[PDB]
Formats: sequence, structure tokens, C-alpha cells
Amino acid sequence: ATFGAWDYGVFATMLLVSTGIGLWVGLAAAVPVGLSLAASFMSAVQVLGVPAEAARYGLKFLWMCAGQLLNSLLTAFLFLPIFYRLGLTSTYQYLELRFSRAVRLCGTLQYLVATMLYTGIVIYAPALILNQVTGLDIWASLLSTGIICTLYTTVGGMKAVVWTDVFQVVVMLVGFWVILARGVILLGGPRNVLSLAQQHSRINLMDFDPDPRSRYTFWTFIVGGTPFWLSMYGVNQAQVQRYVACHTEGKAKLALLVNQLGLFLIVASAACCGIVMFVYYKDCDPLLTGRISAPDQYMPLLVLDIFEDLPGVPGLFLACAYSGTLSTASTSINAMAAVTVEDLIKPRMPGLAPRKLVFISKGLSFIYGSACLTVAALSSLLGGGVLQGSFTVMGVISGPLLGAFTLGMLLPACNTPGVLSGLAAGLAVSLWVAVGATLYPPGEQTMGVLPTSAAGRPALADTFYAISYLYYGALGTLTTMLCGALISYLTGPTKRSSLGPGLLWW
Ligand code: NA
Ligand code: NA
Repeated sequence: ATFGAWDYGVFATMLLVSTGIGLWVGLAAAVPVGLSLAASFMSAVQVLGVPAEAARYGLKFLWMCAGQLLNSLLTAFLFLPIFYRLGLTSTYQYLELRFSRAVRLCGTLQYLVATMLYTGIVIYAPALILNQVTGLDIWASLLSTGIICTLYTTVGGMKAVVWTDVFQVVVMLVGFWVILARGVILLGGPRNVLSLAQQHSRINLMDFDPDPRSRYTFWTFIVGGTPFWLSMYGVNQAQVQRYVACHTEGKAKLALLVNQLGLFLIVASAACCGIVMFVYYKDCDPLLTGRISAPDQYMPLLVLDIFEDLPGVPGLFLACAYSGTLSTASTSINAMAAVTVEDLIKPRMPGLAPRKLVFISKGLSFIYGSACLTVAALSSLLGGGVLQGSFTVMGVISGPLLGAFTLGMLLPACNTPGVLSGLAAGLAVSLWVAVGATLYPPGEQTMGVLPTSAAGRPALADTFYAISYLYYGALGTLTTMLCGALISYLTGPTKRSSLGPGLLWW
């Protein structure tokens, strides 16, 4: 079952309309800002991953929202007050005010590399969907996705408005709910779906398994996901700039609350879609049967399976997962180019020119876009899910950056030697665990996948590399904090009297 004729027509019409809208807004109050904040992480990555994870691991996936809530509370009262009352353009200027320009450069480069890899996986996800629905080879699908993404970004100009992001979130939620409704009406009713999921053990919210090898758990979500969401929202420049651009500090807090509500809505809808998807494929699992090869192919298969008599709805869902992910990728790439120009190029060439800078920014946008496309191709060639891949790519690189920020805001004795040594230690540890886990992946029974049906190595691998992927970034943050403090107190602790008003204790 591939795209029908009307499915192609609907996808083409909506994609052309969205591309034209994005290339026309261009060439020719706390609610919207929070909704645009929410429609900056959510893309086709979540649409592909969260339902698959909820089907394979159960309803315990909802603790991702608890991790998001902890991050949102931390940002609202810990990072936002400083980043707002201080008014210092880029968040990495704080690392200059606190430690040194070396730390500022290190943090900026960390952000750039993490964003480039994350945007690569984000770009890969729509190519995966277009591969699976239209049968086009993954390489030609990636070529098409890159062409449309670079027309969005560079040759047409990014159009990111808070209002197009709101429309994206609305259509995402409505699509999840429509899939849910069709699935449940096909499967009898909500009571029967709940009974079949309770019998088959996909209702497993209260999971407090102490083992870090278990992929998903209350602990893995609160102490592994919170650093990820802090690196995504509380410290990330592209979000904190929106926080500071809001007039009055309370307005940013309200925007954060609206962002948290939107995130919870999206995650809950996707997890319900995942449980309904499992119950639909109860005795004829397509992965076991071999109809699909990876869990990332679960959701478009369900979309094309349950909308067979409604020609063109899979086309609409593909169009919305394509335009809405390419918008996020374009926004990330242009944010990367602006960060490079206004943090690393403009300071060191004072009188370069003002017309030189538009050319340089366009070049950086193209360069980052091509680099992210290469990341997408390598993500294809290495396999693996898009959700966990994005989580790992962001965590392993941005955990030490979060540790540096936390050491600056919390510990007055931290200095440039300590913070830089701790950043190095964090990157080393995160890369070690990530690469060792890639070489030796944990088994599915160890990870805790739930059973399906189709009727109808080094001794450090089994312990250290087998921990959950949500811990790769948190591990880096913790080793950054520990090494930074230990080296700061050895190399000469900064005196509080010799610190500007950037400490959290005021
Ligand atoms: Na998005
Ligand atoms: Na995403």
C-alpha cells in the first residue's frame, strides 16, 4: 500500500500552497509566542517516534512531560531571570561575563555543532516519510527534501512567523486526534481499546525501575530528560532570544507556561496514537511480519492503512509533516548563521562592511544547510530511530554546555580553568558512552520493549554502554559540573567579591 493518485494530488497541492506562502511572506499575547516556542521542537521526528515508542514500550512514555515540566519550572525561575535582567544579546555572552572569551567561543561552537546534527536528523525524518509513502528511494527522497529545504532557507528566504507556527501546531494536533478517532472507531470503542491495551500491558505509567539500562522509566525521564529540555529551552540561544524579546519578565513566564501546555498536548496526543496503533496491529505486527523494517515506519503505515477509503488524507498528513519540519529546519539553520555572524565574525572584523554581512549570512545559511543535509544522509546510512537519534545528538554535545551554565550561575568559586576542563570532561564522557553504546547496542529485553505477536563483547558493554539513551546528556552535564568544581577549587577559586551581578544568589 503506497500513495494513491488523490493522495499525490493532495500532497502536491498542500505542499505547493505552503511553499508559496513561505516564499511570499518574505520576497513580497503570551499565547502565540508560547505556541511558536512549542512549534520549534515538534517536527516529523516526534510524529514518527513518539507513537512508535508508545506502542513498543507502553504508556510510561508520558513522563517525558514530567521532565518537560521540571525544565519549564527551572527556566521560569532560574535561567530566565538572569538572561532577562542582564539583557546581553546572545546567551553565550554570559559565559564571557562569567568566565572568559574562551568559554564563550567553546559554548558557541558547542551550540553550532549540536544544532547542525539535530537539524540533520530533523531533515532526515521527512525524507523517511516520503520514502515510505511514495516508494521513492531514500536517496532521491533526501535529494528532494534538501532541495525544498534549501529553497525555504536560502534561495527563497525563511518566513518564520509566530502565526505559521500556531497553524503548524493546530494541524499537528488535529491530525493526531483524527488518526485517534479513526483508529478507535475501527477498533470498536474506547473501552475495547483500553481493555486490549491493559491485557497486552501497554498501560504502564507507574514505572520506577531503578535500572538505568531500562530505556524508559520515571527516573530516566526526570533525571535524564530534564537536562535535555534545559539545553533545548532554558539555555538554547534561539529560544532565550524569544524569552528576552518579550516585554516584562512575567510575559516570558506566561509564554513558557503556554509552551508547556502545548508540549503536553502534543506528547499526549502522540502517545495515544501510539497505543491505538499497537492495538490496531495486535496480532499482525508489521515489524515481525516484515511489512516494515524499522519502528520509524510504523506511523505512516497506520496512516495509509486506516484511511484507505478516504483518498487523500495520507497526502495531507505527509504534506503537514513535510512543511512544518522544513520550516523548523530552516529556522534552525538561519539562527545558526545569524549566531555565527553576530558572535564570531562581526566582533573580530569591526569595519568589514554592512553589505559584506548579508552575503556572509547567506553563505553561512547555505553552508549549514548542506552540512545538515550530509548529517541527514549519514543518519540514513547508520540506521536508527529519529527520536532517540535527535535526543542523543543534542544531549551528548549540549550536556556539558548546560553544566558550564549551571556552574556559572550556581557556583561562585568556578573559574575559567575549571569550567573549560569540566566541559572537556563532559564531552569526553558523553561521547564515550554514546559511541560505546553504538558499537554495542543493548538487547531489547534489557531495554524493556513490550512483546508483540504475528499470529494472524566487552564486559563494559553489558553495564556501561547499556544505560538508557536519555542519560547520555545528563551524564555529560554531571561530569562537567563535578570536574569543573574540582578543578576550579584546585586552580584557584574565584572570589565572590570579584564577580559581576551574574550569580543566581544576587
Ligand atoms: Na516544528
Ligand atoms: Na524535532
